[PDB]
Amino acid sequence: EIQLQQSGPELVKPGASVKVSCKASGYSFTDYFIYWVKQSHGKSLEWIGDIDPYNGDTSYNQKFRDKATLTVDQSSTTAFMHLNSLTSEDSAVYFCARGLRFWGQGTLVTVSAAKTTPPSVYPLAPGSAAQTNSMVTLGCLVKGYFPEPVTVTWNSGSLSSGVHTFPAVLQSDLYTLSSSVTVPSSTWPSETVTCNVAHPASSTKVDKKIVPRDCG
Amino acid sequence: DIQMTQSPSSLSASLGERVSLTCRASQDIGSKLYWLQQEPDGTFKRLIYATSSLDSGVPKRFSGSRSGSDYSLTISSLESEDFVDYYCLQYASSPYTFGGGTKLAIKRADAAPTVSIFPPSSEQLTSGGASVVCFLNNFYPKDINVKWKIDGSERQNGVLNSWTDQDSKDSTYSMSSTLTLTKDEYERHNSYTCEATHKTSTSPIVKSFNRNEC
Repeated sequence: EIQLQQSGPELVKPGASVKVSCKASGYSFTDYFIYWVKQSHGKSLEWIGDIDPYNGDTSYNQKFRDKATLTVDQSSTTAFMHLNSLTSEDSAVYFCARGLRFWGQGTLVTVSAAKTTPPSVYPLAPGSAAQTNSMVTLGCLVKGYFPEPVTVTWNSGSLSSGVHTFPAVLQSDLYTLSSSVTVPSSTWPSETVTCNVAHPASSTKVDKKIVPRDCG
Repeated sequence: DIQMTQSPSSLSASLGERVSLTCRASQDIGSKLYWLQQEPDGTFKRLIYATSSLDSGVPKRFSGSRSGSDYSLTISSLESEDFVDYYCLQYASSPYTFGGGTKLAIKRADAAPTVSIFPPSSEQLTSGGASVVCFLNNFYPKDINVKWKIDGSERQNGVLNSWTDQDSKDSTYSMSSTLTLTKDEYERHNSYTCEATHKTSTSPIVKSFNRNEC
C-alpha cells in the first residue's frame, strides 16, 4: 500500500529553523510530485509548495517562498520541508502528500519562547451546600504550564463518567485548562474525590483532593 | 488567487439524513475539484476527484456535483462514521486553494446547561491570584453566551473561555469560563455572578457566590 510517513512533533523557539521529513513507500518515488500543506487552528488549509523528485524542480506559494525550502533524497525516497525564521504564526500541522491524493499523517510544529513549566493545580469545591438533582459538580484548575499536553484523571481513572476536560487556553506564553467531574451528592464528600494531573514534558504528576468548604 | 468559499462551516444532521456541502469558486475552475475527508486523528482521505468521480472504495452514498460556480458534495444517507470534516480543493490554477471546511455534527434534543460557579481556592489566593470558574455543561445546541458580573457590574476583562468538542456519547457540548483577578482585586468585591444565556430559555441561568459565604 502507499504510505507517506512524516517525522515527529517539533517544539522550537522563535528564529529557529525546522526540517520535516516525509518517507514515501509503495510506489515509484520519482514519478509523482510531492505536495506540502499547512493546516492552521486544526482546520484552515494552505498549499505551501510542491517538488518534482525526478529532477529537484520546486514550486512555491508566493506566501511561503522565503519561509519554506523543499528538497528530496532519491535513495531514502524521502521529501523534506525546511522552515526558516520561525515565528508563532508558523505553529501548525504540516502535511506532505503524493499529489493532493495520498496523505502523510502530519507533523505538529509549535513555535514558542516559553520554558518548560509544570502546572499549578487548584481544587474547585462548591462555595455552598446547594445540590441540583442530587448531583455535585467538582473541579480542578490546571494553570500556567508549558508545553501541551497535560492529562487529567479523577480518582486515578476510577471516575471516568461525567468528566469534561476542557481544551487549554494560552495566556502570556502559558497554558491553562480546567476539568469538571459530576457525582451524586451521596458520594461526595463522604468519599474522597481527587484530580490527578500529569505533565509529561516536566515529568510531574500532582494530586489534588477536593475538600468541602460549604456550611450547610 | 482563487477563493473557494465553503458552506455551511458546520451542520447538524442525524443518521439516515441527506445532506449537502458547497464550495463556490471565485474564478472558473472547470471540473478540477477534489473533495477531501478528515478524521479526528488528522488523517486525510480523498473521496471525489474531478468534481463527480468517486475514489475506489468510497461508499456510494457520496456524490459530487456542480452548478455554475457552485460545487457540492452530497451524502444521501448519513452513517455514524460520516460525522467528521470535509474540504474542497481546486487544482485548476496555481496556487491550489482549499475551502475553509465543514464539520458534520449529530442532531439531538435541546438541553439546557448545568451551570456551576467556583470561588478561588485558598491555595491560589495564598499565591496572590484569584480565578473564578464557571462550568456550563451538557447543553445543545452548541451556541451559548456567558456574562460575568462583579457586585452587579458586567465584567469582560480577564475572562477566558474554552469549549469541548461534541460529546461522543450524549452529543452535547460543554463550556468553561474563567475570570482571573489578582488576590487584591478579588478581595475588594463581594458578589461574583456567572450568567448563561442559551436557546433553551429567554431567561438566563444565573449562578453566584458571595466572597464570605458558605
